[PDB]
Amino acid sequence: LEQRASHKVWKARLNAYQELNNLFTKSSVIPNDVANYWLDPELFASYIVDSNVVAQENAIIALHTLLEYISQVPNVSTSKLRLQWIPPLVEKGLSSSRAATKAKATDCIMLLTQSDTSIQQTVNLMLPSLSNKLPRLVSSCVKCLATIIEEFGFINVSDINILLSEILEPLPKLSSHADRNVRSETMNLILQIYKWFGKELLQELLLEKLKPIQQRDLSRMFEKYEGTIPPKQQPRLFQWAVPANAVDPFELLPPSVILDKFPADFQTRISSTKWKDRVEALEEIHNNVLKPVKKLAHKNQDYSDYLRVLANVIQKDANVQAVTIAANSVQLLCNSLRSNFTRSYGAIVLVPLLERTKEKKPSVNEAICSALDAVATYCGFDDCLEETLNYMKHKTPQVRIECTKFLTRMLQGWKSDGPLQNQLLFKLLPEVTTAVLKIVNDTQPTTRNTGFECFATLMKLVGERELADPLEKLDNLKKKKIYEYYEKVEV
Amino acid sequence: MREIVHIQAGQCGNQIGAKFWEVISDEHGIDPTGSYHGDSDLQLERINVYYNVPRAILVDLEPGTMDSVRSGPFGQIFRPDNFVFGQSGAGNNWAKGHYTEGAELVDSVLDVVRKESESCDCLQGFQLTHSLGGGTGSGMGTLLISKIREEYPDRIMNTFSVVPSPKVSDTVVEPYNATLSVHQLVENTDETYCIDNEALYDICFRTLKLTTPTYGDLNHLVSATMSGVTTCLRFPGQLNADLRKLAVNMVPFPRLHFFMPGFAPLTSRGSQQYRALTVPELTQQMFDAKNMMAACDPRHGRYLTVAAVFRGRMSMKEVDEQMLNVQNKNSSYFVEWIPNNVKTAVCDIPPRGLKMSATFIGNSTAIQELFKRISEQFTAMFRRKAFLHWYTGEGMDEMEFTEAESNMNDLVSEYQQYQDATAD
Amino acid sequence: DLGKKLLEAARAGQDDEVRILMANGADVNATDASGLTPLHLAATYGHLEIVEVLLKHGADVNAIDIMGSTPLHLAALIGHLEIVEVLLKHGADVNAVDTWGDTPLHLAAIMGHLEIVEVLLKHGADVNAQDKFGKTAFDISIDNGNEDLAEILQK
Amino acid sequence: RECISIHVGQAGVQIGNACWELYCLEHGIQPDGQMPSDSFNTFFSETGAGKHVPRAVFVDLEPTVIDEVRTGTYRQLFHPEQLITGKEDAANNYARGHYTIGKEIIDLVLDRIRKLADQCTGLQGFSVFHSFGGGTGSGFTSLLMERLSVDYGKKSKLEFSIYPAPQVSTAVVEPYNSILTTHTTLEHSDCAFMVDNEAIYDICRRNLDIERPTYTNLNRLIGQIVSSITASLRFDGALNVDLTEFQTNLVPYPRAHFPLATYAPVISAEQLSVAEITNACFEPANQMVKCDPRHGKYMACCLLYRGDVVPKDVNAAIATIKTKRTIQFVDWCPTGFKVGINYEPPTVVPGGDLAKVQRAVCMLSNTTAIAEAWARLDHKFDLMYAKRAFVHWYVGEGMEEGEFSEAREDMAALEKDYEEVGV
Ligand SMILES: Nc1nc2c(ncn2[C@@H]2O[C@H](COP(=O)(O)OP(=O)(O)OP(=O)(O)O)[C@@H](O)[C@H]2O)c(=O)[nH]1
Ligand SMILES: Nc1nc2c(ncn2[C@@H]2O[C@H](COP(=O)(O)OP(=O)(O)O)[C@@H](O)[C@H]2O)c(=O)[nH]1
Ligand SMILES: [Mg+2]
Ligand SMILES: [Mg+2]
Repeated sequence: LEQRASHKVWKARLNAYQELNNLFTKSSVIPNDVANYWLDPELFASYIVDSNVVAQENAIIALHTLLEYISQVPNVSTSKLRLQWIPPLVEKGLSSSRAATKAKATDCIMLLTQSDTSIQQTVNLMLPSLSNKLPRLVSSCVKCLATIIEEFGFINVSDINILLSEILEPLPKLSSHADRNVRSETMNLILQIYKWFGKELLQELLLEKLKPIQQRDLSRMFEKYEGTIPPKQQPRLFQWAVPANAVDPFELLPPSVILDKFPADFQTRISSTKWKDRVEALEEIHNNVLKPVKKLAHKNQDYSDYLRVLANVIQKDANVQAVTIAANSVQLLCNSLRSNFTRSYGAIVLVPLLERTKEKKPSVNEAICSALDAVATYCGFDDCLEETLNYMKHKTPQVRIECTKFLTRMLQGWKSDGPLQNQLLFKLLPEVTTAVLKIVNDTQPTTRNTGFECFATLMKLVGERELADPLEKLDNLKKKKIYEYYEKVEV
Repeated sequence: MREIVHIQAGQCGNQIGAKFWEVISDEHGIDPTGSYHGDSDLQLERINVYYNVPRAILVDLEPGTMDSVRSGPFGQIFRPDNFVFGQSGAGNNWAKGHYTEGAELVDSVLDVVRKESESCDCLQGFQLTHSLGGGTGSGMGTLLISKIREEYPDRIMNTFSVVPSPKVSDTVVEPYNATLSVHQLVENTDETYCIDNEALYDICFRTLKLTTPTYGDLNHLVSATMSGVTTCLRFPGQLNADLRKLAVNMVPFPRLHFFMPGFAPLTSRGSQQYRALTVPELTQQMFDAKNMMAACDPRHGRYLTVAAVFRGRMSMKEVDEQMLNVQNKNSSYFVEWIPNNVKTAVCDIPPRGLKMSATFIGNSTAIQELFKRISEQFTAMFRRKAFLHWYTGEGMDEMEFTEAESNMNDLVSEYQQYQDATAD
Repeated sequence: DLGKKLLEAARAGQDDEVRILMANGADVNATDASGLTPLHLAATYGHLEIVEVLLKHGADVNAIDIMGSTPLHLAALIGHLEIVEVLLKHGADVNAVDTWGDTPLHLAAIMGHLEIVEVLLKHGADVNAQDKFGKTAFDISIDNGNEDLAEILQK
Repeated sequence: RECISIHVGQAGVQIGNACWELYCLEHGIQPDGQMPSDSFNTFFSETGAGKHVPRAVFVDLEPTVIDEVRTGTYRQLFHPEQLITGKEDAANNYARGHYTIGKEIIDLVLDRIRKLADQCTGLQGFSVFHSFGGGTGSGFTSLLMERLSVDYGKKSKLEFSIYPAPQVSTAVVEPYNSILTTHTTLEHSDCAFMVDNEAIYDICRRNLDIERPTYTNLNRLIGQIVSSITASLRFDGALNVDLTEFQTNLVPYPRAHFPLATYAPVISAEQLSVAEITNACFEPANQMVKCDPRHGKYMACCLLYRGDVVPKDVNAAIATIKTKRTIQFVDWCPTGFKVGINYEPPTVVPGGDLAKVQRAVCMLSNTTAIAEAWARLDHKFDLMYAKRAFVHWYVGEGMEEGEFSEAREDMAALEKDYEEVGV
């Protein structure tokens, strides 16, 4: 059906246009190489001039949704498109006698007009069609010219003078044209030029030459017009136009050095067999040495000897209390020493912390997770994105739900630019999604329910349309749970 | 679903634990040296469940208990490696068993648990015996359970937990310990047999007419109950065959998995009644609250599920009739919204010293009475804040007591809800 | 659904494949979206053998659809004289009314099926029957300049 | 021409044994596979060494039962690759059969089916034997049926379900498991013969004269009635000669594909007429599913006689019942009783409590009164699901709680589908 867009029988072409129109709704914003109806725009230029009125109209509504699927980045190739496309669109789409064939052709031109920086290049291409045999075409494409103006207008136009002359030139003949419609719809185009910089200018250039009855109707039309001589705000904006004092940090404060604080009876106390030795040792350097300070020394201070013994306990120490007071120490370092834990520090405690999410005691999960949040807010997503996934795949039920909740926490604070091709997208479908589904399809409900948020916090970040592929493979029953959180969840 | 790993923790744990191994070693025809001197294949048909030599791990912070087991009758059979014991004791401090001293040892225990599980064709789950008013059996046991729960989440956890009563020890911190332990069991075990010392004393004192029951006297009732409830597991049989199927047909709501066990006939230490009971007599030891190992009145609540195990040669026709009888003649006591909630199974090999016997495992909402008693004693103690510095000193937070208090009360409320529920 | 295949056949007119589908126990009075049985469809498109096949297998000769159309309506509309007499012989409703108030006599008169008009009349058609707008079969001949039909309606 | 049999859970496996025991006696096939003696090769294949192997797969998530197959009388009959076992059973939980445990073995099972289908040239479809209340029987079957509708989608599949009965019931949650499989297996089954274990119990207590029947008692009786239905496929009769014809004759609505089977005569081993046995087909006491067809409309009705039968006696006994009883039919039915005869005598097992009878009959009739059986399950289901009882077991093994409701609605919709046909 791909190459059948040019098949001989009409009803097989009619398919390909519907197939395409689906493709441009249902395919990727970033976009498949299969979406190559940009770098050969001769294709759709052909399709718009289909030798069959029914399969033509279906090609135009495929072009239409294509031509709005392309309001995603980067498609600076809209210059080539207007050249290739609007002459076929004007010549035989606006021309059409068919209600819907015409309406969508105009809408298409609209979307090509706002692809552009201004209106001139589109205007300049569809001007010649005013001089065509068929009246209903000049009847129509003067209406289309007049409403690319009333909704956009002249802005970011290099040489407006040259453009005004070029569109004012035919207006005498158009207003003396035989067809009633060509005339009636030319007075509208006059008004839409007056509506923007009339009437002193138009009476010097064009009012003089028209039938007296005509310039009366134009004046009657200007009274009924209310609103400032140039319109204050345009009813429609272009591409770039639509998107269209620093704050201080308290971190400037002097640093404090804690190496000098430590006691001689520390190393044997933390590496002791008596639990209370270890606890007191940790608890002292925490309450006496870390908790007071508010900024540690960035310059020339190696904590990766101290931090690797916090890990040794957080991972392996059998005393849940000594874990709790250690992960709170780890957090204090990551908090009072922002921008330190680049790799060696962050990575020295990361995989131990993820192992110990196994702990279910509320106070301990509080401390471990909050420390994981510290290492994340100053190293996200350096090592954690990968290793967090690893431990979602882990056998302990608790580490699954907690490390997945971790990805959820991190994903809500995912604000890294950009704007595209970040570490999240490089591994999105390959790893993140394949691993989040393993949570979504877990044996336990409380596990599954964490996946349901962690998938609805994912869609929120990366478009509920991009992930509609594995959404389909999922149960209709799990789907409405996922959607439940999508409606509540924020980043 | 074949092998079961057994654990015993604390003094009580190893006492009723060893007693259990004494009973079912005889029943299966194993001597203290570990050799088969039976005379039937129905004895070695499912010997692989509890034996390899027992698949039993012995645990206590109190090192003395080591010797009290090995110097016992079947003390020689247990694997020397499977003894894991600490230097000091917990001294009735749940926090010492759960957070400080008991936590230091728990790794060594898990190493042995792993070892025994490693060489299992297909593990079923685990089986822990312990007391709840202690420090080790409760604090370290519940910590062991959670530690297994997370290392073996694809397996069943089945406990024989004995409840403290003033009638057996006047230690007033036991309400604390048992409350904290119940806060664990409701979250960490699939099924728990509630052995109430209150009820064991009341049976030895009032029914067996022993003026001063010893532990041995109370332990006799326990070991006989355990062999009874594990009869399905240890011999060939269609119904309630493995641990998971049992729990599936016994536990309708995950938190309400506290069974009120009871069995018949009640005998003394080595006495014989010289007259074997009839099938209708055995059946009429179900509602008979003087046969419940938990101090609760089944009349004061409703049965959610019931498992009956008849042991001995008898009429399967008559047992069916009597059970079908006793259900509908007391129809208001069995929950209506669970149809066919009572299940009966027969084993031809009777227990030691009896021609016939019958064990009555029941998930009765009346069990809330038991948790009421524990909570009121806990609250009376906790409102005056007595002995809290013991627990808090070991790293515990005062908040924990409030949570365990509240969580047990939610457990009581839940039982009360389903008792007052209607099918309509 | 076997009732939907029997509609596809009875409409498009595959006489043989009706027997196949009916030998598989297809619903002779199976309704489509708008309540049209296969007898409706065969009587619309002039498949005489399919009408007689369905009727003798117990097709509702006087079945209506969502708009009150009997098969005799549709046969008299399209002008299938062979089928009209088959339906009437199988107890068809000569003075059936549909949602617009028309009888089969209205439709055969509007479409100029003079031969069918006379058959319906002789089976006791209501010549004075009125539609929604209030017009008889005789009023239609007056309104539509058909003096050949006016004479055939007063016979 | 070939048909493949599949046996899931203890129920399927142990009824399978009884059926293939009885098939081999009816076909003079030996326990070792030999034969001192085609239509019967619909069910059996052939070795180069003159050995006749069943076209069968045995599946259980647990050795014990299938272990007894391959250390028993008929251990030599099956190829060992046909007998498939796991280790952890489903524990009376549809979730474990369908989701947690079933996914670990489904691919091995589907693979071993391909090996039997590759030996076959013109494969017809599948016969499937399984319990309702069992975890394996419910969960794994419904999974296997889903996957067979993919890998063999364009062909038939027939069920032989064991409807649960408190007299032999092993689980409380058997209503749950029944509803859950019947929901997910509804779209994937072309026809399905239910067997109420209560009726089979009742029959064995009354007509076989047994106080407390065993599973052997029930399975033997069941295997006799299964043989009566598959006799047309194994001996090349006139009626029901291939698997499609079961749907043609008995299924006039895809969903309502649950025939009532009635079998006479069941004579203790401690002769009747053609007319007497045909009257017993309209006696509820001899049905396989406990209901009252008098309270329902017949959509179809077949009579499968076998033995010393005169075709004229049949037409007399038919006219007797069509005149002297009021068997109500639906108006959109042929209302004519279809018949077929197979002159070979009903084989029993040497030693069986069931006696050799001269002639026998098995009436297959898609009556709307079988809705009564669905109502009994649905009610038990409702009581427990009203309190969400035992639901945590299922939800904790990979199942969404919603699936309970979606299944219940599909059972409520099926009860309406039975009602509208019969009014
Ligand atoms: N008639 C008959 N019923 C049986 C037989 N075996 C089991 N059943 C019934 O089937 C139901 C479920 O039991 P099973 O089929 O053994 O369960 P399963 O399929 O093995 O599934 P799991 O054991 O849970 O893994 C019970 O209600 C039994 O009464 C049998 O051999 N014959
Ligand atoms: N039935 C029974 N209960 C006991 C036994 N020993 C102690 N208990 C009870 O258990 C509680 C004391 O806990 P214990 O097991 O001795 O402490 P532990 O060694 O730290 O676990 C009290 O409620 C005692 O009544 C025994 O042998 N049998
Ligand atoms: Mg001790
Ligand atoms: Mg089984």
